[PDB]
Amino acid sequence: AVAWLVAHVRMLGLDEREKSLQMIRQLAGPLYSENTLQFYNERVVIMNSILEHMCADVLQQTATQIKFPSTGVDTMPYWNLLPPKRPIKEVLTDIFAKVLEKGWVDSRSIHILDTLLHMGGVY
Amino acid sequence: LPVSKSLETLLDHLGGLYKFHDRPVTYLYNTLHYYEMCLRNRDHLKRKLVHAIIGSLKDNRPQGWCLSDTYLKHAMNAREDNPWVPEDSYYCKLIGRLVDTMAGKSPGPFPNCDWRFNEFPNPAAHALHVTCVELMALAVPGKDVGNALLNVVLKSQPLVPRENITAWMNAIGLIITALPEPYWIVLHDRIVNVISSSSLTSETEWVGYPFRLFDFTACHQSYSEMSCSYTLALAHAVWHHSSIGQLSLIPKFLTEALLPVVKTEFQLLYVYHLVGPFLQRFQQERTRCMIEIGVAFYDMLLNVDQCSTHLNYMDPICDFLYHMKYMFTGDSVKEQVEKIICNLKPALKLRLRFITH
Amino acid sequence: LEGTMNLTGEMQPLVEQLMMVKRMQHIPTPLFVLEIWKACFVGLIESPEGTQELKWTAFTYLKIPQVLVKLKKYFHGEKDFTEDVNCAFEFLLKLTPLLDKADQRCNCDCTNFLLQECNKQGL
Repeated sequence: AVAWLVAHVRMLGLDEREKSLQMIRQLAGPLYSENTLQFYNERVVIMNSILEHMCADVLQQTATQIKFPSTGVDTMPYWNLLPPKRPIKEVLTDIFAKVLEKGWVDSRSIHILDTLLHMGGVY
Repeated sequence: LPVSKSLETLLDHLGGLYKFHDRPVTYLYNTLHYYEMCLRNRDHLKRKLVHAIIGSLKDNRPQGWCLSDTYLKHAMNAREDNPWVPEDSYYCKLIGRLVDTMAGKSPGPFPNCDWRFNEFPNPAAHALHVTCVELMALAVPGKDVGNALLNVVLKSQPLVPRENITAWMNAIGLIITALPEPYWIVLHDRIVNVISSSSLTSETEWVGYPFRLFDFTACHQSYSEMSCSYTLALAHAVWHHSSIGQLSLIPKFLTEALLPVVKTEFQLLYVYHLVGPFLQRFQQERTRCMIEIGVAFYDMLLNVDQCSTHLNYMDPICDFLYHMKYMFTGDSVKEQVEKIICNLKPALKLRLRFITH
Repeated sequence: LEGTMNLTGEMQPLVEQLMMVKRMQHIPTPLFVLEIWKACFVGLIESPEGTQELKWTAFTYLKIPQVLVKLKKYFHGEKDFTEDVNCAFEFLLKLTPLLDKADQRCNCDCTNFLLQECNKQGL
């Protein structure tokens, strides 16, 4: 799944025929029909689903909505959280003008700072 | 009272006539103002009259009042037992009903029929009669209702948020200002008994630095959320929204209660942060109490100067008093302060030398 | 930053940085310890939502080996963390509503804080 998410992010995939197979692969449909003794038919499956959902996040954004393979309590908390069509000079507008008053570094905003740093340029 | 039993059943007969107009807020405010010190005789019978005064509220059909349904559920059986367990959460929800009248679904189920008589030039009167009658049947109101209401901020609850804390303070100030005298009389005791004397003086702390601690909005971070700053912010909000006539109690309050409860200097700084900004509100029309508050500040200054080792945080105090005399009073407190300033220390004397003009 | 971005690297890089910022600033041991404890407690409250709190608690209980190594190395023979740590705890225990909200977040952190305090009795 990871290797071919990597392959899809490189190829065009305009037909999106690979996504129809990736969704079936990540699908939790088979409830261990074959008597495959594993002792963790649910736990290992949930682990595999939440592990696959950790990757293939940026990819599913470059295409149709995600098939929701994880099915967990809460998704990944840390992400881009960057507006679709907005200039990068938003630190002065929202982030820094707030941290100048909100003087505890706003632990949620530090990820925004790192993302802006490695998305723009140190200069 | 005893003829009060005459209309206890009369309200059951002509209770339908009140389907036209309804102003029981003033009818109750004019009743619990100064009678509350002896209102127990009326409240032991209000144990029954809660179902009589509720005749005006029951003689309607808007189907927009929501928490009134919970109040009915708790007051239609065991009139002294049901609303008493979830008191904190009940007060939190009751004042949330008003604080959400600015951002949430405000023009929804509450206002209707026909938006020009919907009691929405001001919606605060909705949660006044409830607070009154819900406990008027008991001997509790007067001291415990207002204190428990104030106790929703400093005694934080999972149902109270942390973002619009200033909006919630505004809601508290708007609810409390309209209740009669005994309800909002809590603020004075809540200040004196606890805040100025919790320990705050001997155990002062390495916290010592006053100016960052007293002023609110220091609770921008989760830090600096000291319980004394909460009371200062709440007193600010209350004195602000109530800045019409209930401010006439502050001069007697200061010159009678605050004198033998102050020995150190940051207590004087707390009194300053309490009664500083409202000096202009006083000077607007209440030009009398200005000189009383001024001489009270001078007397507290003398009281701390006579009992202190070193006066370190007094440098801003000097210019504070300077501008307070310069832009508020003028030369009216001069005859009263000439014989008061002289008993100070040589440092404070050299500082305030220019007051003699 | 040292808590959110990274978790490893504890030889003494954070110790060196804390020392360096301690030299060129107001450096009372009480204020320094209150600052580290306030940054330790402001996390785990507003930052995490799901599985991040399980890392925030591990960071709060990795912080005390750091301050222990700091006490062993940085300070020597001048208020050897007997008086200043107590003064900072009193400097911290004064702010009750912060600790109240901290216990309210975990919903069981009152006794957990009681144990973490006697856990810090290693120093």
